[PDB]
Amino acid sequence: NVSVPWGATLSNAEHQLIFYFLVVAALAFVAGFIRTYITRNEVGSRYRTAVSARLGMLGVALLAYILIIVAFLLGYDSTAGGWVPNDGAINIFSTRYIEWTVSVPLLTIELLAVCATLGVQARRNTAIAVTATGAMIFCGFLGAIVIDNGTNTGAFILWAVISCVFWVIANVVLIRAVRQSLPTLTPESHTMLKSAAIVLLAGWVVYPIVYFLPLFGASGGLTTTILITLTVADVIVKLGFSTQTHRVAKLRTAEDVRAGDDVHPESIWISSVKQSDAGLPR
Amino acid sequence: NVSVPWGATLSNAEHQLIFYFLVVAALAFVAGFIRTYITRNEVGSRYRTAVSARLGMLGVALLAYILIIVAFLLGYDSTAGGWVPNDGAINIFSTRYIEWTVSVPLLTIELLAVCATLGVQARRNTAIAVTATGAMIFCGFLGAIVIDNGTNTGAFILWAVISCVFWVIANVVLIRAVRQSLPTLTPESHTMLKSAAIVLLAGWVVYPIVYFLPLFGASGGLTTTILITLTVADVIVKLGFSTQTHRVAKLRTAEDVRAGDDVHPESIWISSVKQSDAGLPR
Amino acid sequence: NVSVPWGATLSNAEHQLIFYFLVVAALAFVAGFIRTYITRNEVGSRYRTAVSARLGMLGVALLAYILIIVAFLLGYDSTAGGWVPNDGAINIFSTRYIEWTVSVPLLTIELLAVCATLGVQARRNTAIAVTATGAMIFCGFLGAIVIDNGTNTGAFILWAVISCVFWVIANVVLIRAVRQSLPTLTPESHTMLKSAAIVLLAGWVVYPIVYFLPLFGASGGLTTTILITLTVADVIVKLGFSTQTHRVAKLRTAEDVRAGDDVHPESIWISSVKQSDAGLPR
Amino acid sequence: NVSVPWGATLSNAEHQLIFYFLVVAALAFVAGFIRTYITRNEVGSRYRTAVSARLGMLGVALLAYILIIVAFLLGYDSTAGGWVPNDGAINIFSTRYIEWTVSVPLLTIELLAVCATLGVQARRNTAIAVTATGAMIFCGFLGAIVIDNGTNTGAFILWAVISCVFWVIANVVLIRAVRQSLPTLTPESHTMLKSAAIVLLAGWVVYPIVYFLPLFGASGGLTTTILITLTVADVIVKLGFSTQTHRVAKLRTAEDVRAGDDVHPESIWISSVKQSDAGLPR
Amino acid sequence: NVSVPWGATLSNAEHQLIFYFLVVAALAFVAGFIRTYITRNEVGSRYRTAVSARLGMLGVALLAYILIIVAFLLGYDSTAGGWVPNDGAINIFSTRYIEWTVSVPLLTIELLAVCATLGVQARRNTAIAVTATGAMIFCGFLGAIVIDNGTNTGAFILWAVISCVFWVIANVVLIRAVRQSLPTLTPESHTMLKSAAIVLLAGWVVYPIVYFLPLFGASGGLTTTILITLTVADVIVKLGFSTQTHRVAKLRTAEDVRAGDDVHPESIWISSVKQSDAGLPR
Ligand SMILES: *C\C=C(C)/C=C/C=C(C)/C=C/C1=C(C)CCCC1(C)C
Ligand SMILES: *C\C=C(C)/C=C/C=C(C)/C=C/C1=C(C)CCCC1(C)C
Ligand SMILES: *C\C=C(C)/C=C/C=C(C)/C=C/C1=C(C)CCCC1(C)C
Ligand SMILES: *C\C=C(C)/C=C/C=C(C)/C=C/C1=C(C)CCCC1(C)C
Ligand SMILES: *C\C=C(C)/C=C/C=C(C)/C=C/C1=C(C)CCCC1(C)C
Repeated sequence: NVSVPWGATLSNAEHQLIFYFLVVAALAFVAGFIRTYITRNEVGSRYRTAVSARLGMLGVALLAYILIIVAFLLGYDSTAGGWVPNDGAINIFSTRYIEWTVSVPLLTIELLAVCATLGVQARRNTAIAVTATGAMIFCGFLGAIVIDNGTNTGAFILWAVISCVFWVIANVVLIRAVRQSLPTLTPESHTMLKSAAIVLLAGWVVYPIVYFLPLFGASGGLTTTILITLTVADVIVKLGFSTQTHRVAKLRTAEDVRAGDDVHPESIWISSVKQSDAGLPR
Repeated sequence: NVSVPWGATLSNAEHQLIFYFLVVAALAFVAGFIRTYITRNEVGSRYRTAVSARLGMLGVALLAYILIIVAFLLGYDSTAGGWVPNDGAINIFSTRYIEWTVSVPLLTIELLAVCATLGVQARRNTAIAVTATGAMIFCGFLGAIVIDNGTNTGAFILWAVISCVFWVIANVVLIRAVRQSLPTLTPESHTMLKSAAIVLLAGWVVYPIVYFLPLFGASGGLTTTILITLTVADVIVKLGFSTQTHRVAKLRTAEDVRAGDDVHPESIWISSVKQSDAGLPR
Repeated sequence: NVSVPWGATLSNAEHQLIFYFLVVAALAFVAGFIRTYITRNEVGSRYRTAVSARLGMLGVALLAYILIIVAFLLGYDSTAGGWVPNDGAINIFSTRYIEWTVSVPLLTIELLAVCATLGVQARRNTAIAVTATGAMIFCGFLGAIVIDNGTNTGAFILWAVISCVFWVIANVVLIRAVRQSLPTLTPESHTMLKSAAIVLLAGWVVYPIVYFLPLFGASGGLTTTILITLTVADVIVKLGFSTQTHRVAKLRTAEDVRAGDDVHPESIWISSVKQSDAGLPR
Repeated sequence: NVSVPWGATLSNAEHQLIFYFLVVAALAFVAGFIRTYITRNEVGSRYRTAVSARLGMLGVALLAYILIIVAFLLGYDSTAGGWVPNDGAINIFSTRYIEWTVSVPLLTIELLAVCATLGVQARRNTAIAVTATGAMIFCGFLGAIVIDNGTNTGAFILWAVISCVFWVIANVVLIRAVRQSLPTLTPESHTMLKSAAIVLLAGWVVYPIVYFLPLFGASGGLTTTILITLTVADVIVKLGFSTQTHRVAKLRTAEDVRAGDDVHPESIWISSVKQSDAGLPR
Repeated sequence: NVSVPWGATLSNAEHQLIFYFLVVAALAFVAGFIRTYITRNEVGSRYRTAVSARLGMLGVALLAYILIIVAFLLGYDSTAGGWVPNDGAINIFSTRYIEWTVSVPLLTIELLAVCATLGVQARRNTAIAVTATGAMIFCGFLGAIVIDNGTNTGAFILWAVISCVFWVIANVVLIRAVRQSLPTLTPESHTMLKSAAIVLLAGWVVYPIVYFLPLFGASGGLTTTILITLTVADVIVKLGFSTQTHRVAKLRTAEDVRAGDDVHPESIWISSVKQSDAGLPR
């Protein structure tokens, strides 16, 4: 059966670890937001979407993680028997689905931004991906939170299945876009995009796995394993992979500048190598 | 007869779904605000008003949606019989009228900003539209919230009628402005404006319809349908259509640059096609 | 006698209307703040003071209106007999005097910024105006709030009289500055300043009138009329007239650019007419 | 004996006046912060420290004054016998010492920034001044707040004496720096610095005087006089004198530009006279 | 044996001093954040990482210190017997470990940013350092907070030992990077980096020492000594040493500009000496 994670009483260790990771995440996102803002003009206007998506995703994550922290502080009470969940502990689990609903479509927008697609294909791509990913999150939220208060095993499973269909649709769309890109890019750029895609699409699998952990039992330790693992995953994907597309966009900006297709006000540096020189509109 | 939406007790599913959409909206607006800010200089000084209106509308929406979220958390209490409305549940419904009062006039300002009107006509247009739209919202607020606490069917209806007159005035003004524009623009620009207008003016109809749903009865289902539908509509219109005028303004900037009427510091890209090159004041 | 406004019990309609206007104001100011910030570089460095004053005034208004909203939510308690003022309701009335104390001197700074005055006269002007206006607000605050808790009719009147002397001093100073300007400006600029002054100085009269309403009796109606009217006045003067000086400053920037006295990085547009072209320091 | 200021019960007038000045200060600082930010690029990179110090000081003041306002609202309760101090009223007095601890060293940094000192002397100057001033504040905090809860007359006095030694050290350092500057500046610049120093160093005396007013007795009148006087002093020194160094820095920037030692992207204006023209790096 | 710091009752002096330092820190960080932001463009794009890391670290510190202040206000209750720790007092100690978890890896990123390393070595360096330092903090958090609620002496010690291994790894990595840099830099730059490294790595020792103070007993004195000393250390290292790398980055920018390897829009000043002139992309 499904044993909802927010039913469990947390040990002190457990409650302490959760607060640590939750706040470390929020602070890492603040740092990431600052970095992304300070470096927004390393990218040409042609790829500004990549930058905006990413800065958006980091802002969203930062706010969502503030809510999660509030929900956590207002969701358990120390009672000699550790910390006992109140009726707002479900909101620690809900807010995360909230956050993914915005953030994951932003990720698709970012990745498509640095691909080589034009016109209808590019608008079709962005429509299907943003749709399929928000649907994928919402189906999850249905199974895990909304129907029967999380407790209906058949709902819980069936909605995860539906969710997995939207997950395959999103991937196919993205994977195809990245692989219609690669023929038109330069070796260095081809490589960079291929690698960014993989990094950006591979760690999605974590989420579905964590989703099904409520099936193996209910414990404060299982709850801590769920909340922590999701927090780490979010930091790795949103923060850790926040520079993959930035490097792609920078190396693309620089190639345009070297081809005389554009100019850029400052030199561009990637891995401490100069990619392009500063130049003025001539 | 009118059954006010804030009278109904919400199931857990219902209360969970509402919080989801409300917060997803707030987070989508934060993302939108960041995008609009990061891309404010893609537009020439001639059309900066379009940008400011839009960035204003997104900032307003973001704050309004924070209030709505507060009002929601402070408006229902879990009581075994789901969530029971308290005396601040009306403020969940009131805050939205508040938000439209600023946001809808901002929308009119934005659309007129990218039209081809000069002098008195342009000042008359903006005066009538900003007036007619704020009046339209306020009449709504009267019928639905203020008179008799929402419960007077004849008020509720009569004020919606008055509201619909201000709605026709606004449309006529706007529609005429857009159609005095189109003769002077270029094919590509003509098309773009025509389409932006339609997108921007068509989904207004949703609001009046939702307004009259408190007449079909009272339920937490119905209450939930109301709050969600309004949230989706807001996201579609404020966020979804936040780029229509931006593209119009960009393509207008670029045409000036190509005509030698202006210069722009960076190249302009629309749908991954280069519209204009960067240039310096010569 | 004086019947203090914060003594009255508010109907539900009344309490609803007040919250509407108060929050609509705050949101309008957020929009205004964003506009003013986004357009700060339409003005040359010579007139940057106008811009800073205005952006300051809008920031102040936005914060003050947040306080007023708090004070309102924490100042009346629903009790079957509508909303009954607690002992913090006075703070709804006090915060507004607070706000004017900063905002009105900012207005004088803004208007003098776009006048044609040099050296001692300009420093004397700004000193007398900023003094006379802050004094004018403080005398008001004395009569209405501080002495006898607002209830002393002779105080209430006598301090309003004193306040009116500082009001005449401020006007004389300002009016003379604007009329020593006009001889040195261009027709187009002369006209623009004259008009901005009138708009900026005419709606001051509202405030003194509203000030003496507590003398015609006490009612929640009267209390509501007071709070709303002040809110509308603030929006009209701070937001509505936030572009008068901006246009003046823009047309002055542009005239310098056309005379070859300065350069400006971007073209300047006023009412959809181009005033000056972009240019580089030569 | 010392009668601590936070022991006194405040009349309604008194409590009203205090809240007025405290919030007027916070709002004035917001305005000042906005001005300083909007005008940060009127100064060359050579004197950017002056700007950063000042913008820092205004940000600090704004936050400190928000705390003081909180502390005030949470420090007295209306009890028929006016407002009666709780055991957090001391924090109204403590927060101010907190604020000076950052702000006064920032002031020294700002003033030294616009002086003509190089190498060791400049690093020695900044070290002694920042040290002596933070020490001066902390000694004050000891005598007034920490030892014996403020109530030890001999502590109170002895720590103020120590504090006055650090005050003389700071002045000597600063005064000497300003007077080793003046021989190397231009008449116009010499004059400007001399005047800025005097303005910046003269109103320090207020603070020590107010410090000893708890020795003349205890009253809500006296308590009110203390809190208001400190608030006015802060506004005069932090806000009122926030442009003295800015003018100094601007006139220094402009002189470099006129000497061909630097360039500046925009013209520089001081008192409505043009000081330097815009120019590009040649 | 370990006597947890959050067990002790604080005298009034003690509670007053702690609040002072905690808030002085937060305010110093706000000032630092403003400085770093205002001066972000003194550094070339090649070394922007240094700037972003530092601005990130200061933003993180500012938020962390706000939490610590909250935790403090909500962690002790005045009970005639001074201030008595409640059960959130542990969170005053926990939040600091939280803060170091982000901030210390940011410090390593900053220092490596201004070193002369390319390709794999630079990516290996940053990976090991960011890992080793976050591990070092987390091991600390285990021993001090999580296991046995802080009270297990053998845990407390053993985890500090493990922590010290990660501390040696981090240092070796960093020290080697800085000393593979120095052969390729200029005298002036070599010197500057060597000095920045020492300053940046030397005051790490404080933290481990303070960590083992809970072993010398329990007291409010000892508790106070701990919290203050950590606060001062943080201010010295995060704020005090926030300019070391900035100077390094500036002098490196300037050397590139003098070599004709880059251009920089503004002149660069270090210690009131001009390092490079402004220039345009040629
Ligand atoms: C914050 C960033 C990311 C990439 C979060 C991703 C979330 C998913 C990939 C969720 C997928 C789900 C599936 C496919 C099936 C079970 C329900 C889930 C929503 C967890
Ligand atoms: C937030 C964006 C938009 C466009 C909101 C629009 C609101 C309306 C178009 C409201 C119209 C009304 C009418 C015409 C009649 C009933 C009362 C309403 C206020 C709902
Ligand atoms: C927020 C903007 C404005 C211009 C507010 C203005 C306030 C006044 C002009 C107040 C004037 C007063 C007078 C002359 C006499 C009675 C007391 C008052 C303060 C209301
Ligand atoms: C916020 C700005 C300023 C300049 C505040 C200044 C504070 C002082 C100059 C304080 C001086 C003190 C002395 C010399 C002796 C008594 C203790 C004091 C801290 C009040
Ligand atoms: C906020 C800035 C800094 C540099 C903080 C540094 C923290 C450490 C160097 C901590 C080291 C530890 C060790 C090596 C052993 C005991 C556990 C500690 C985490 C305190």
